[PDB]
Amino acid sequence: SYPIFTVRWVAVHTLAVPTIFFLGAIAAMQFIQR
Amino acid sequence: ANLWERFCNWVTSTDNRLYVGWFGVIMIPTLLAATICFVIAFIAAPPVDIDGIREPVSGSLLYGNNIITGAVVPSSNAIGLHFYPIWEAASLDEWLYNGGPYQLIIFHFLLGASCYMGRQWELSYRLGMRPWICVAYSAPLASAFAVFLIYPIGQGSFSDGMPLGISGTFNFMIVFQAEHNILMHPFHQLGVAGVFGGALFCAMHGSLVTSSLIRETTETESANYGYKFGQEEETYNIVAAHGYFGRLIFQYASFNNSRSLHFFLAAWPVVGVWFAALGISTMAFNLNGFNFNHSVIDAKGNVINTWADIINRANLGMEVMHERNAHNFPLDLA
Amino acid sequence: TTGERPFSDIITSVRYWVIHSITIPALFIAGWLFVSTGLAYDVFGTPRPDSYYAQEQRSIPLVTDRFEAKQQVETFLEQLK
Amino acid sequence: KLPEAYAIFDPLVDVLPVIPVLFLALAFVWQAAVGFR
Amino acid sequence: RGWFDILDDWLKRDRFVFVGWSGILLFPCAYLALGGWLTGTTFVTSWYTHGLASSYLEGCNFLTVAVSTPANSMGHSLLLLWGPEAQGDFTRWCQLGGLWTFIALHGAFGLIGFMLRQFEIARLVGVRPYNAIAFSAPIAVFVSVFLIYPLGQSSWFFAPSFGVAAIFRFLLFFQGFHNWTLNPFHMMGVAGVLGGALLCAIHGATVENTLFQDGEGASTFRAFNPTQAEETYSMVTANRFWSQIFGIAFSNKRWLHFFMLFVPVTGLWMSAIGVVGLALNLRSYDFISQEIRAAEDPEFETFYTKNLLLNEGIRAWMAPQDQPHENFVFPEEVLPRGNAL
Amino acid sequence: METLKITVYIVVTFFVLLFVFGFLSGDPARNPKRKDLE
Amino acid sequence: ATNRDQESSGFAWWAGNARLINLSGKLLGAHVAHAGLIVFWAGAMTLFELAHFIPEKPMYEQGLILIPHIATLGWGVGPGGEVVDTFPFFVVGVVHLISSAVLGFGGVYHAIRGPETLEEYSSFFGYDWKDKNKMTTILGFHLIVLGIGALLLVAKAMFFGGLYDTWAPGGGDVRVITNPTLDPRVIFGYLLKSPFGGEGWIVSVNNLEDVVGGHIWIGLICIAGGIWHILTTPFGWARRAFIWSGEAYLSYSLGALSMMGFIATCFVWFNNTVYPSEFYGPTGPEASQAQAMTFLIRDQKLGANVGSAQGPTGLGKYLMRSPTGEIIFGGETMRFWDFRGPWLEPLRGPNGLDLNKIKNDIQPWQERRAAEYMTHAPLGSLNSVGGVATEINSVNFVSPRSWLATSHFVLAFFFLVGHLWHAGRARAAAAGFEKGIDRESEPVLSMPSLD
Amino acid sequence: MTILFQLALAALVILSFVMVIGVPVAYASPQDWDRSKQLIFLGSGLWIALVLVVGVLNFFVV
Amino acid sequence: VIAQLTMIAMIGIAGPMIIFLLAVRRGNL
Ligand code: CLA
Ligand code: CLA
Ligand code: CLA
Ligand code: CLA
Ligand SMILES: CC1=C(/C=C/C(C)=C/C=C/C(C)=C/C=C/C=C(C)/C=C/C=C(C)/C=C/C2=C(C)CCCC2(C)C)C(C)(C)CCC1
Ligand SMILES: CC1=C(/C=C/C(C)=C/C=C/C(C)=C/C=C/C=C(C)/C=C/C=C(C)/C=C/C2=C(C)CCCC2(C)C)C(C)(C)CCC1
Ligand SMILES: CC1=C(/C=C/C(C)=C/C=C/C(C)=C/C=C/C=C(C)/C=C/C=C(C)/C=C/C2=C(C)CCCC2(C)C)C(C)(C)CCC1
Ligand SMILES: CC1=C(/C=C/C(C)=C/C=C/C(C)=C/C=C/C=C(C)/C=C/C=C(C)/C=C/C2=C(C)CCCC2(C)C)C(C)(C)CCC1
Ligand SMILES: CCCCCCCCCCCCO[C@@H]1O[C@H](CO)[C@@H](O[C@H]2O[C@H](CO)[C@@H](O)[C@H](O)[C@H]2O)[C@H](O)[C@H]1O
Ligand SMILES: CCCCCCCCCCCCO[C@@H]1O[C@H](CO)[C@@H](O[C@H]2O[C@H](CO)[C@@H](O)[C@H](O)[C@H]2O)[C@H](O)[C@H]1O
Ligand code: OEX
Ligand SMILES: [Cl-]
Repeated sequence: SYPIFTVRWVAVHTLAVPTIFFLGAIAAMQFIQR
Repeated sequence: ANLWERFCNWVTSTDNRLYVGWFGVIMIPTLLAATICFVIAFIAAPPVDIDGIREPVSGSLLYGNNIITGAVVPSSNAIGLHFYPIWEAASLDEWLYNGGPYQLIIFHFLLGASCYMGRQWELSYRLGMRPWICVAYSAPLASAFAVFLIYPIGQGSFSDGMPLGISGTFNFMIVFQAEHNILMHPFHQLGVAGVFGGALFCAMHGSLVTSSLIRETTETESANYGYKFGQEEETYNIVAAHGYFGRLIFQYASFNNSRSLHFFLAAWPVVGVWFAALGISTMAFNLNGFNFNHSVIDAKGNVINTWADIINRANLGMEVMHERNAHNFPLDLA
Repeated sequence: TTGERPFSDIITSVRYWVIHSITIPALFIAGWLFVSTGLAYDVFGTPRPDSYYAQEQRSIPLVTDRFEAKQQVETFLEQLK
Repeated sequence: KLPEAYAIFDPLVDVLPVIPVLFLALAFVWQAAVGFR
Repeated sequence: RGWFDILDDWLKRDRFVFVGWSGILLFPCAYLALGGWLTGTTFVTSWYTHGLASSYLEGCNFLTVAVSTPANSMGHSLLLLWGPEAQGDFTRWCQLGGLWTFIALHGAFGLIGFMLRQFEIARLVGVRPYNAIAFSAPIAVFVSVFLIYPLGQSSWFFAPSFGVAAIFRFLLFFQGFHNWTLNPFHMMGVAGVLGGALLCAIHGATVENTLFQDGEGASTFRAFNPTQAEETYSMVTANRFWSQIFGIAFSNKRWLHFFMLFVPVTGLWMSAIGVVGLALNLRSYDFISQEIRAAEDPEFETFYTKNLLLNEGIRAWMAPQDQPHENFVFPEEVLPRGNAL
Repeated sequence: METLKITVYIVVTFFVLLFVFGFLSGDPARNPKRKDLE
Repeated sequence: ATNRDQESSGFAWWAGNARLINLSGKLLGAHVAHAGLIVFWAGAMTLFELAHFIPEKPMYEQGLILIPHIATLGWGVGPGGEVVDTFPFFVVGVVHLISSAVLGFGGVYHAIRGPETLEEYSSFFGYDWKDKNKMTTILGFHLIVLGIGALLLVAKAMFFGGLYDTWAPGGGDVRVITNPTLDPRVIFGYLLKSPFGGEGWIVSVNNLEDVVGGHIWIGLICIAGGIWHILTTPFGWARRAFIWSGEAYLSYSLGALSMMGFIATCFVWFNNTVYPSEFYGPTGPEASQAQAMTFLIRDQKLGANVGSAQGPTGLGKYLMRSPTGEIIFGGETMRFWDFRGPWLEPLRGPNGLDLNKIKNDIQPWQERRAAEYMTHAPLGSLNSVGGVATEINSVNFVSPRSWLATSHFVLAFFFLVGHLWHAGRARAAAAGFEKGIDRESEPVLSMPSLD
Repeated sequence: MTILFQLALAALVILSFVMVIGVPVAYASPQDWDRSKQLIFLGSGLWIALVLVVGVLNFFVV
Repeated sequence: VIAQLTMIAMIGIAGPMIIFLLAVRRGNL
């Protein structure tokens, strides 16, 4: 009754995918020592 | 009715061109005194020894100032937080040398503006209104208190209160940045969000209502004539405005409810400015902006500068130069 | 409405979470490894803590020539032995 | 420091002062559970 | 009904996120500017352009990360990835500050995109385009500060860097070097922003406190219907209240809302004019009469002369690290300082 | 100065008293609706 | 579920506690549970502080605010404020924490299990807000409780070890108060002092005899008043002056607490008697003065005649006159000459700082104390980098005086705002237009035009 | 004696956790209020008891 | 440093757990 892959879907993921990847990175960075 | 009853009825009358009221009974003379003293001082007051080091600063027009440079100059550091009314001076000449006008003006003004807030409550009550306009006004008022009273209390001297002048205001700001790194303080940042945001939403609301004005006029007349004072019908189509803005971003980012929307318009700048006031009022007790000076260090231990460290260099310039003859010992502790 | 499924529906559906209880951690871990493997440094040319200066140097490797800037940076990096 | 006997509870002690804050958050969990009616 | 018209059909579908013809410009440029800022602040240094760490990767926080401007030696190079400086090398490009011009330019075109969006949607919905018109002030500010100002100066280096603390530095630089607070165009800007904030506050509060009782709830938000014909608050009561409180009051709603557009938009436009002046160092730095008097008379002091001393401190103490390409060495003995400090 | 001080003290006391007695003079009742608030 | 949605209660979820106004049982629950929260934080925070406590470091170097309160009461400390036994701190913490379980138990019970209204259950515990008699009675009970509390302070001070006295002869020490000040001229004398510089209103209280006597007075006053309000009902003029409703009472109390918060801010910022600097760190004035002292000492050691040393401005570099002639420290600290402290007072003579005493009588402990206080001035960043805003990272320090003053200014402010909110609303609700203007009876429409 | 102390204190903490979750759940539960009420009485008595025991044993381990 | 996180996990879940248990048992939320 509803579509899955829409313009909205694309927009959402172009933001959400990098955001989660980036947050993984920044998380890792918290354990970097000089 | 007896004389006092009549008097009360007049004071609290809803028919006076300007509402008086009981708060107004205090407001009117204090604001008049503050105003008169301020105008006379701004035009004609002699130089004032703001920092208590016999180094008088000229604030008035007749003594070499223009509109931009002129000021009523804060009272002497020698006075500190002591109460210095006219009758504490040996003479008007002493009084003027020591910055008496400043204290008279800011005290009468702070009282008067407080009563202004109260008066907003009072008239709202007499007119059968809801009461919280005065709560909105509490934000600019709190700010005024912050820079004229609280910061002086915390630092121990009205000589550190904001000057009553344009350039003097800028002086207060720069020294404040030197001594508190206010730009890196989250309450000042919230204040900036408050006034930038207030401006944004002001423009936004203005433009959205103006965009959806219902056609009531011809092209050779002002659209404003399409609204008549006291008409019961709303003058713009909020469904059309919402259709627009909801499509500009997405639908659930936009307000369909005018009450909700206007409440937002009130709350954002008011809360932001509340935090600006609290920022000044707490840096008053030297809880300062974030300090990330030399926070980043390499493997050997070399300092790697960030933009915070550049900020620090600028602040250092301000610190070492301000009040250049007032400090005798290495730490500026107030 | 505009034809898409309500987010309330989606994020509270079981299937959504079957998908994303895999895809969100996977992405998170990918970014994590992007840092922990050191790849980030090399993709973006960012100094590691021991690569801002050679051991006895105290002069910033500031780029000063527009058109041979690339070579200047390369030289600066070689200068870390 | 706590008396030696209680030292084993040091982590717990480090966490206790924040508990009041949790109550505030709990009020919201609860409201979400009744749909903010 | 050929391909152009079919495309127009699809572009203008009433979906969750409206696209439009303007979307073709807007979404890629806005996405690349936001993404560039996040990429840069997360991963990218400013060692080779400023001698600064500027990323989460290097240990900066939200307040101190930035995408920093290129080195002064780059001049006003577009600094394209395929340009003669980076020559296609992504890593060197990042090291040379390519992301700064990347973000500023994609950002500029994104802002064009957004304002076009405002026109397009206004046209499609049947409203007057005053929202776009109002958005001209953000445009003027962005273009004067991020493009015109550095173009007037030696290089992109002296544009604002994209970061919180970086912007704070931009402010302090403008005080120390331009005496920007003294500028009447900035002052008009301030009047417009603070006045805008005031109008926002007072209008919101006034509407909320002259509401008609249109329901039985003590929480009064539900007693409104978007489709209702009636004003939801009393303009007559509002008018009497403010007339008796402040002496004057709006009586015309249309004028009220136009005015709310007018104040902050005009303020921002004026500030823009000032910054265009500062691009050429055409400052409101001094009052000549002040300086003549003060030079001849060592007892003459005003808040204007006080602030110039502050500026002189800022310049001397910040220039060597803020302007590393100049290779400033200011021996201790020449640094301006008051007693003790 | 002493005359000035006495004068101001008398003035301020006058107005302050006006304020206090004013608000004591049945103020809740001075509204357009429900007046019986005692 | 009575009154637990917007439709039935009139109040939205975000104003949900307003649904409690006429449900005395549940409201009792909310209050007792909240008291539980307060007691809980007291105990938990104390235990946290104690676990993080290194006894040979100054308290104020360790971000402590509660242990200083316990120590001021005489518990756990000796001469100079040295920690001699932490166990009392431990007891205060444990006992508060244990008590919060009881309070939380009663609160949860009354809030979701007990009678939702108390009036049908008990005429004693039930109440109507409009019932002036009952309201003044409950007010009376609580006044009696407060008086009892103040008397507990008195009893601690006079019969159970005494208090920490920073002014104690021979150095700060715990001292039993045996001759509290009972003279009303002195006690209320404080109340009639100017709040301005060199006066400081009640904030200026500078000896424990005055503090103790003050609490004796306040205790008797509160008990008497409480009995009074149990036995009487508001007089006519009072009836005509006030709004009589729950929200009105709340607004009055909010105003009161705002005022108290401001007062406390000033208290912790200026006063070093009930906030001993040994425990709380030096005041702002104190640290500035201490810097002046420190360099007077250094330079005089080097051979300087500090009495005759003319500074750059023409004023004394080390010493100058106050506007009334007293000899005071020079430099910016001229603003702080009203400061008084146990380490500085021995240098003070009848005309202020005494040059002979300065030249011959300064002890090493005075140099030490001045150096300590100068270097622990209440200045520091939000992330607790000690010092002026331009200082580099190194010292982890923000004074407890700063924490306490700033926190309570913020709270006092928002409580003033809350007072305006709930007072205005109580007025509007009592008059009956809190929900908006009646369209068919819009008051302004019946008023003559302004012009 | 130390074993007794740490026993009683661990018990106190656990019981505390159990009560923290169980008392509001019970209070707001439709069914089984009688046995629950009994158990709240029991848990309360045992809680008070454990506090008194830990309190006394404190002075024989510190 | 593990026990601190474990503890705050137990306490921090203790809150939502009450709500959940009551919601399941259709209690008087
Ligand atoms: C200190 C903060 C505080 C306190 C003490 C209260 C108290 C109360 N609120 Mg309010 N409320 C608050 C903050 C608070 N609230 C906040 C921040 C919001 C906004 C989110 C609200 C929004 C709100 C609304 C909309 C409503 C209330 C209502 C209530 C009352 C009934 C609650 C109920 O029946 O739910 C039932 C809840 C449950 C069955 C879940 C369990 C709840 C218990 C108390 C958890 C106890 C946990 C604790 C650790 C147990 C320790 C046990 C140990 C001692 C043995 C109660 C007196 C209601 C009311 O007024 O009714 C007349 C109501 O409708 N509140
Ligand atoms: C009277 C209140 C008060 C004061 C003066 C202090 C002071 C202190 N605390 Mg304590 N504490 C408090 C309450 C207070 N705390 C509360 C409520 C808790 C439970 C959360 C704690 C739990 C606690 C722990 C676990 C620790 C401290 C520590 C400290 C010290 C370091 C503080 C710091 O770095 O803050 C950092 C500053 C912030 C986090 C900024 C807070 C700003 C708030 C959020 C703004 C709020 C504004 C307003 C209320 C919002 C209203 C909304 C508006 C729209 C109306 C300092 C002495 C530390 C210490 O050194 O112990 C030895 C430490 O480890 N405190
Ligand atoms: C503090 C405010 C407060 C108030 C006004 C009430 C009032 C009430 N409670 Mg509640 N309750 C409270 C706190 C309060 N309680 C606390 C802290 C707990 C946890 C122990 C409870 C747990 C509780 C239960 C389980 C029940 C009640 C019940 C009642 C009702 C019957 C009272 C009675 O007849 O006792 C008679 C009075 C006495 C036997 C004398 C009491 C002796 C006291 C406790 C000695 C200590 C006094 C001293 C001042 C304490 C200082 C504490 C302070 C330092 C924090 C009454 C409405 C009953 C009810 O609602 O029935 C439907 C009921 O079953 N309460
Ligand atoms: C929690 C504390 C508290 C509260 C809320 C109340 C509340 C009340 N009292 Mg009670 N009272 C109390 C404690 C309290 N009392 C104590 C401890 C005593 C013994 C001293 C009394 C002795 C007492 C008597 C003899 C009477 C009351 C009365 C009243 C009622 C009217 C009071 C009024 O209009 O005040 C408003 C205050 C005024 C109108 C005073 C004049 C206004 C000036 C301008 C105030 C300026 C103060 C200034 C701002 C404060 C700064 C510090 C100052 C020292 C310089 C009201 C219900 C009256 C009543 O109706 O009894 C049945 C009454 O006749 N009380
Ligand atoms: C540049 C470039 C590009 C692009 C890229 C991109 C597009 C990217 C993107 C990226 C992204 C897109 C990213 C993102 C990220 C995100 C993040 C990182 C986030 C974070 C967050 C947070 C942290 C949060 C916070 C908060 C807030 C905000 C509020 C609330 C609260 C809190 C605190 C939670 C290309 C390739 C074309 C080319 C080359 C160059
Ligand atoms: C009503 C309500 C509410 C609220 C509630 C509350 C607020 C509650 C509280 C409660 C409480 C307030 C509780 C408390 C508790 C406590 C406890 C439970 C404790 C315990 C303790 C212990 C167990 C101890 C131990 C120890 C010892 C003894 C020694 C030392 C160490 C230690 C610590 C280990 C809400 C909002 C949610 C909503 C709904 C309604
Ligand atoms: C402990 C102590 C002490 C003492 C203290 C005391 C003895 C206090 C007292 C206090 C007091 C004795 C207070 C009082 C207060 C009062 C008030 C705060 C008032 C208020 C009022 C009002 C608020 C009113 C209002 C109104 C008006 C004005 C008009 C008509 C209407 C009405 C009613 C609304 C001392 C310092 C020695 C030392 C330290 C310790
Ligand atoms: C002392 C003690 C104790 C006690 C404890 C307690 C008392 C606890 C409680 C606890 C609690 C009380 C908890 C709570 C928690 C809560 C939470 C965790 C929440 C969260 C929330 C959130 C996350 C939210 C979210 C949201 C929503 C829901 C909606 C709106 C939006 C938002 C997103 C905001 C014990 C037993 C251990 C024993 C030992 C000692
Ligand atoms: C919804 C939010 C979910 C957030 C989840 C967060 C999970 C956090 C798990 C913490 C695990 C810590 O695990 C941590 O791993 C890193 C490697 O990456 C190790 O770190 C190691 O690598 C770095 C360089 O990358 C060195 O500079 C460091 O000195 C070295 O110890 C730490 O020794 C280890 O402590
Ligand atoms: C330093 C501050 C001074 C503190 C003084 C404290 C005094 C405490 C007792 C106050 C007595 C109040 O007395 C108060 O004044 C006069 C007396 O004719 C009355 O007078 C008023 O009555 C009605 C009330 O509806 C008003 O409409 C009318 O304008 C006016 O005549 C007030 O209704 C009465 O309540
Ligand atoms: O007075 Mn105005 O400014 Ca507050 O710091 Mn110190 O003192 Mn002065 O020096 Mn920096
Ligand atoms: Cl000095």
